[PDB]
Amino acid sequence: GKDEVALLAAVTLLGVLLQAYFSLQVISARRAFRVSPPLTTGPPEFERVYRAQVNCSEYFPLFLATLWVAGIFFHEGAAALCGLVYLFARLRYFQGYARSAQLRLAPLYASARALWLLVALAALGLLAHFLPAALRAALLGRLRTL
Amino acid sequence: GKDEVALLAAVTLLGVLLQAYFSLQVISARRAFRVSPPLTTGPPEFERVYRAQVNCSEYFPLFLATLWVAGIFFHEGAAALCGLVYLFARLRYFQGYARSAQLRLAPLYASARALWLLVALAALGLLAHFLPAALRAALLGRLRTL
Amino acid sequence: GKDEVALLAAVTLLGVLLQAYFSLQVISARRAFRVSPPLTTGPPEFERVYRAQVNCSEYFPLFLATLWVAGIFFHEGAAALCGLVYLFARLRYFQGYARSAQLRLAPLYASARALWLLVALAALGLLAHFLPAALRAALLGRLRTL
Ligand SMILES: CCCCCCCCCCCCO[C@@H]1O[C@H](CO)[C@@H](O[C@H]2O[C@H](CO)[C@@H](O)[C@H](O)[C@H]2O)[C@H](O)[C@H]1O
Ligand SMILES: CCCCCCCCCCCCO[C@@H]1O[C@H](CO)[C@@H](O[C@H]2O[C@H](CO)[C@@H](O)[C@H](O)[C@H]2O)[C@H](O)[C@H]1O
Ligand SMILES: CCCCCCCCCCCCO[C@@H]1O[C@H](CO)[C@@H](O[C@H]2O[C@H](CO)[C@@H](O)[C@H](O)[C@H]2O)[C@H](O)[C@H]1O
Ligand SMILES: O=C1CCCC2(CCN(c3cnc4ccccc4n3)CC2)N1Cc1ccccc1
Ligand SMILES: O=C1CCCC2(CCN(c3cnc4ccccc4n3)CC2)N1Cc1ccccc1
Ligand SMILES: O=C1CCCC2(CCN(c3cnc4ccccc4n3)CC2)N1Cc1ccccc1
Ligand SMILES: N[C@@H](CCC(=O)N[C@@H](CS)C(=O)NCC(=O)O)C(=O)O
Ligand SMILES: N[C@@H](CCC(=O)N[C@@H](CS)C(=O)NCC(=O)O)C(=O)O
Ligand SMILES: N[C@@H](CCC(=O)N[C@@H](CS)C(=O)NCC(=O)O)C(=O)O
Ligand SMILES: CCCCCC/C=C\CCCCCCCC(=O)O
Ligand SMILES: CCCCCC/C=C\CCCCCCCC(=O)O
Ligand SMILES: CCCCCC/C=C\CCCCCCCC(=O)O
Repeated sequence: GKDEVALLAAVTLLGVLLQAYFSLQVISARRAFRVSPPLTTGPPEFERVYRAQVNCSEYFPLFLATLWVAGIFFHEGAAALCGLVYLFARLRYFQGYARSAQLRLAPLYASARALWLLVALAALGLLAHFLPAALRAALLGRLRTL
Repeated sequence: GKDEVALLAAVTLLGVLLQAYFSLQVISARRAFRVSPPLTTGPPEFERVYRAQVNCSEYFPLFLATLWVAGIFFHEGAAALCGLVYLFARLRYFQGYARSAQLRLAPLYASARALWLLVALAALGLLAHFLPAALRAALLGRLRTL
Repeated sequence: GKDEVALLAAVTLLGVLLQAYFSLQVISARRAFRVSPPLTTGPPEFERVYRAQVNCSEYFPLFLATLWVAGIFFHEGAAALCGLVYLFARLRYFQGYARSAQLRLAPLYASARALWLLVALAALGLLAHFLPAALRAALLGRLRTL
């Protein structure tokens, strides 16, 4: 039973490791521009790397929630593949943003498409687990029991 | 077995969609006040919408964790209903905060009550799954085995 | 079956309560230095408590994801104990940071060690659930079927 969700757990763990990488880059930028904590404002190069990390952290629970709903209710393999596509787009988004605000846009749109696809698979999976039972009950004249 | 958690998954998915709506409002505010990334400070109207979104994102994993613990250990329906009450209070909090800092207070207190209730249901459910076994073992003189 | 994950759910709930405590300290600091919302910049004492809370929130979903992957795939007790060690190190990190930026360092390194250990247990558990099957299939000449 655990192996039915092992792929989702592996993709989740890869997402956690990618967040540690983003945190490591913010530590390297803090030394490079002497922006010591608790300071978050500084040169534009520091601000971009810092904002890229904040964006990736805020979206991490959204990726996690939809990966698990899609993987359990739609299909495990399809959701894990979309999750991988999302993580790789977020790595490119972070790398682009570090160079410039404009270069973050193409990988940001790619990550938005991957997250919207996970949302769509989760919705399709939830409908596949609810609509057939409702349809069966309506045809049998037992919808109120449901 | 999956349908025993389908309601929690649907409420989780609705929470993800509400976060996309909050992100869409911050994008609209960025254009309205020319506060281009990586900038997060700007006019007070921009700052309120931006802070409302940050608050909703930071609390999203807390809502998610308690919704799932309460839904699995207490009762699925009761937790999903509290989760819906929490999400609707957070939408009103965001809308109020966009108009003024004071107008965010009543829906913020409403969202705090809904989150505290989910916490209480999760605690009640965890106690319901641990205390009876401990009581049974104490009455049988087998508490050390437990 | 639920009681096989009840310890992880209890540790998760304790982490949620600790986040409410961190939020309560930021509210007390807002009154102490008249830094009214939506303002996040202010005196250094306010900024440290505020940054300590933001750091704890951003890392909360990372703690949650690894606690659950390690607890399900490695061993429940070992993961719940590491999770407790992580939460206690984060409380000390918050208390140290409130006094000074330097005093946050020792408990921050302690919390990083606890989180890296949860990551290692999750990886060990995922390998324990995948490598034996791959090894069995390679020895039987059926790896392609897998
Ligand atoms: C209350 C709501 C009312 C009911 C609303 C119903 C709306 C129905 C939406 C249209 C159906 C979607 O159409 C369906 O999409 C999925 C995913 O893209 C496809 O699925 C295929 O591609 C996806 C892409 O990732 C793979 O993960 C999946 O394993 C594969 O089988 C189906 O082959 C297609 O039939
Ligand atoms: C180590 C700890 C020591 C032991 C501590 C024990 C403390 C016990 C707390 C008091 C018991 C709570 O009392 C109990 O509350 C719940 C929820 O409000 C009620 O439950 C009712 O209302 C809730 C409200 O959402 C619904 O979700 C639920 O389906 C319904 O049955 C029970 O009808 C009531 O009996
Ligand atoms: C594709 C990857 C290729 C394969 C890579 C394989 C790498 C193997 C890593 C070395 C093995 C780790 O070694 C193993 O560590 C764990 C945890 O520290 C120990 O486990 C022990 O201590 C941990 C510490 O928390 C307890 O939670 C656990 O219950 C206890 O049994 C094992 O007694 C030890 O044998
Ligand atoms: O991943 C990203 C990153 C960039 C921002 C965003 C794309 C543009 N945004 C839009 C666009 N059209 C919308 C239509 C209806 C409702 C809201 C809408 N939001 C805001 C969210 N997403 C998609 C997303 C985010 C969170 C959860 C689910 C999906
Ligand atoms: O939802 C909200 C939004 C507004 C802030 C807050 C309400 C006031 N806060 C308080 C009040 N009394 C307390 C008593 C003991 C310990 C801490 C306390 N914290 C801080 C948390 N919550 C409740 C919450 C938050 C996170 C997890 C669980 C619940
Ligand atoms: O908990 C903390 C808090 C302090 C920052 C940090 C420790 C230093 N950081 C490092 C150090 N060496 C690295 C080697 C390879 C890849 C990245 C690396 N990151 C950045 C993450 N962690 C560990 C962590 C964070 C998120 C997920 C998992 C683990
Ligand atoms: N740099 C990473 C790692 C987090 C971290 O180690 N933060 C510590 C050390 S810089 C801290 O308390 N920082 C306070 C702050 O970020 O203001 C991140 O931003 O997520
Ligand atoms: N506006 C939403 C969506 C996130 C988003 O699209 N952010 C992009 C485009 S504005 C970004 O990298 N922003 C950098 C920043 O927020 O400083 C939010 O704040 O969560
Ligand atoms: N102080 C806690 C609790 C969150 C909270 O209650 N925030 C409200 C009341 S101060 C809010 O909308 N704040 C806006 C802001 O933080 O700028 C935290 O920072 O997480
Ligand atoms: C191909 C999709 C068509 C769905 C067919 C549904 C059939 C009848 C809908 C009537 C609902 C009102 C009857 C209520 C009585 C009851 O079902 O308990
Ligand atoms: C109605 C609640 C009352 C609970 C009754 C508990 C009974 C006895 C508690 C004594 C505990 C010490 C005995 C240890 C020996 C053992 O149980 O293994
Ligand atoms: C102790 C670890 C040693 C592992 C032994 C693995 C044995 C043989 C590896 C050869 C793989 C190529 C054969 C492909 C044919 C097939 O398995 O379907």
